[PDB]
Parts: sequence; structure tokens; C-alpha cells
Amino acid sequence: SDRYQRVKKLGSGAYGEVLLCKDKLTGAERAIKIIKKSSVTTTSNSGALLDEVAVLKQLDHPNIMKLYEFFEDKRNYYLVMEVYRGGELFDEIILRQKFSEVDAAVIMKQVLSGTTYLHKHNIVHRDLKPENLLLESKSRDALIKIVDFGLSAHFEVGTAYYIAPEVLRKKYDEKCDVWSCGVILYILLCGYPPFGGQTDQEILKRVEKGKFSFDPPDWTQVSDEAKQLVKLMLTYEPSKRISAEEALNHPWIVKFCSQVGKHALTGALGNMKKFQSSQKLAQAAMLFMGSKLTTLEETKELTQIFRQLDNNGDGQLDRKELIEGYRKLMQWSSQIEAEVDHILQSVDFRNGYIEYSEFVTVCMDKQLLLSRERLLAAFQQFDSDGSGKITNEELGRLFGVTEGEVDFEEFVEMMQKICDV
Ligand SMILES: CCN(CC)CCNC(=O)c1c(C)[nH]c(/C=C2\C(=O)Nc3ccc(Cl)cc32)c1C
Ligand SMILES: [Mg+2]
Repeated sequence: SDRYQRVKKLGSGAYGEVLLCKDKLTGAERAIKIIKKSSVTTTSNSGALLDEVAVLKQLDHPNIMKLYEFFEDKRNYYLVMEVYRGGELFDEIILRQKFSEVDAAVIMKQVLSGTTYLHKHNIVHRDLKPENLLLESKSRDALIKIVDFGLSAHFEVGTAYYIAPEVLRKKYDEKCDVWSCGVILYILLCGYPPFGGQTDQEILKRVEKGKFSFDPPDWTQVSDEAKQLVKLMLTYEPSKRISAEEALNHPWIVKFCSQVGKHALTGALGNMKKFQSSQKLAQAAMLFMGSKLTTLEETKELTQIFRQLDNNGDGQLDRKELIEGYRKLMQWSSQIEAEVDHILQSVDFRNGYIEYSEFVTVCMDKQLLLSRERLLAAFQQFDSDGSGKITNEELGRLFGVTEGEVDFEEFVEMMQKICDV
């Protein structure tokens, strides 16, 4: 009943899910965020909201996400945005064999130019983090695109490393983005966050205290200009913190963007590889457990659905009935659903009238088997030593940010049984 055809989920953003969709008109792919109106409280009014939307539609900067369309109906708001296929910035950094302060400045000039442009348009990101730094494509010269900013003044519904102390007190302005930028920069220069901890609670307590250091051996050979910039961006008092524009024009950016010898960041890069891979493995594990719970829920639900459609109570359904049941699971357009059911009837199978419980298992086993192969990818990027095992300590960092050795098979079993316990 619209213009877009859903292809798949890309992931999550502030206030809702982001779907890869096909524009039926031109065939072009778009990233579409859906904000379910029930999931938000409006803290302003429709005119104020639509005013920001009009500003968001006008943003045209090389380092800033483009917004094509904003529309709505009774249930949802829809934001139609560009798809970026270069991946997250830090996932690309950790593929490198070398990294210098020049490289760090070339990155930060882009982040700071975009952030300066947002602030000039009175737009605040408010949750700026590396995952919101997307490479536009796989092109060699791909630009960093900042995504997911805006709308914080209009809606109310890891990431703890990047949050300004004033945001924790819910009394902030655009200066909060400068702090997040300063955290990202700190990590670029030494490879670990300035405010650490094993849990969100621990991290945030360090954030609110506001103390950090430039420790040896990491910070020894870092330029005086870089440390000064970090200090200015991580100034505790928002009113005394430098602006995005002043950071952009800071001597460190000017000096290092005019060009890797005297200012290599080899140790930083090694740390970043460990930092990013462990973060991505925690994320993958959370998503896997997330998927396992959803699969068990939808299993029981689809069984109840099919049971109601089973008029004679023989535990069997034909193709058309199966489709009707699949439709009802989504409710808890028709052209796409028939494909998934038919492709699922391949393993199910000829007779035309099948036991729906078998359809249920085969349907969800394909969900569980798909979940593993996504966790596996993250496990492989994490497995920097040749062991193919995760230690109890590494596993402690994982579960301690989630809710003497173990291989991938044992790891999966440890998580699937945790979804039972
Ligand atoms: C479970 C792994 N999953 C892949 C399905 C997460 C990895 N992310 C993506 O593949 C992805 C891609 C290719 N693009 C995006 C997100 C985009 C995107 O491409 N454009 C865009 C604009 C605004 C906002 Cl808020 C978010 C986005 C994402 C999250
Ligand atoms: Mg029947």
C-alpha cells in the first residue's frame, strides 16, 4: 500500500528499527527507520517536530547522512535515508597494519566538520559513537558519514564510553557531541577508552567523575597538540568545553591534515584491534541470545496460530492455510510471504498436506542455524591467537557487559542453555 518493499533489517537506531528497503519507483535501496508512535513519548508538539524534520531534510554535507523523505501514518513515523555500505569506521581501522597521527587527524577532521555542520544547523547528535560513523562505500576514498543524529528534543523512549557527564544529568546542549568526539579521538590515539570499566555502571561512574589520564607507555610519543586537543574536548564544564568548530580548527588538525614517521600509532592500533573485536563479540553474543529468545517465543506463537487454523484438529495444514498462519505471525505484502513459505516447504515437502509442527521446527531451526553463522563471524575476528577458544576472563568481559577455556561449540551451548535457565 506504499512505495517501498522491505528487504531485510539493517539494525537499530535511536527510537526504532532500520530496514533495508527497495524503492519500487526507481529500484534504489534506502535505509528506512520506523519509529512506532506507541514506543515514544512526545516531549514537544507536531509543529516543533516537523520543524526539525525540515532542517534534517536540508542537511547537505559530505560527512552527514542524507534524509530523503519523512512521512507518517496512524501507527508510525518513517525516515527514508541513504544506505552506506562501507561498514563502521572502527571495523575498517582494525584491518590496517599501520596507523599514524596523520590518519587519526584525517578521520577527525571529517567527524568534526560534520559535527560543526550539525551544530551550525542547531542539530545535536546526543549519542555520538563509533558505530554511528559509517563509511559511505567500499571505495578507497570513501567519506565518513555521521548517522542517527537528531530528534532528541521531540521523543523519549556498549555506548556508555561516549556519553558526556551532563547528558547523564539530562541538562545538556550541543557541547555533549564535542565530548563524544573527544572520547573517539582519545581511543584513536591510544586504542582504549578514557573512562573504562567492566560494566555500564562502572563506566558511567568514571564518566561522571570526569578524571582520565594519558598513561605511559601509550601516550609517551603522542604529539603535544593531540593531548591538548583531547583535554579541551574532554573539558568537564560544558560552558568551558571548546566548540566543534574550534576543535576543527585546532592546531593538531591543521598540522596533521597538511600531510607518519615521528608520529606512528602502532601500539594504539594493536589496542584498537583488541578493543573493537571484544566489543563486536559482545554485541554478536547479545544479538545471538536475543535471536534465541525471539525464536522460542515465535515457535510457541506459530504453534498456537497453526493450531487455531487446524479446524478438524488433525495437526495438518495445506499451503494456503500455512500462508494464512504465517501472515498471522507477522501481525503478532502477501507476495513476499509466499516466497519464504514455499522455500520452507522445500525441506518440509509433493503431498500438499503437511504436519504443521514439522513446518514450525524446520522454520525455526533455520533461524537458529542462521544465528550461529553470524556469531561465528565475530568469533573469527576475535580469535587473534590461533586457539579458536575463548578464556574465562575474556568470557567474563563478555557476560559482565551483557547481563579454564572454551571453544566455539561449547560457547554456543553456554549461551543457548542460559536462554533456558
Ligand atoms: C546483524 C548484523 N547487521 C547486519 C544486518 C548489522 C550490521 N549493519 C549493517 O549491515 C548496516 C548497513 C549496511 N547499513 C546500516 C545502517 C544505515 C545505513 O546504511 N544508512 C543509515 C542511515 C541512518 C541510520 Cl540511523 C542507519 C543507517 C547498517 C546498520
Ligand atoms: Mg487440518
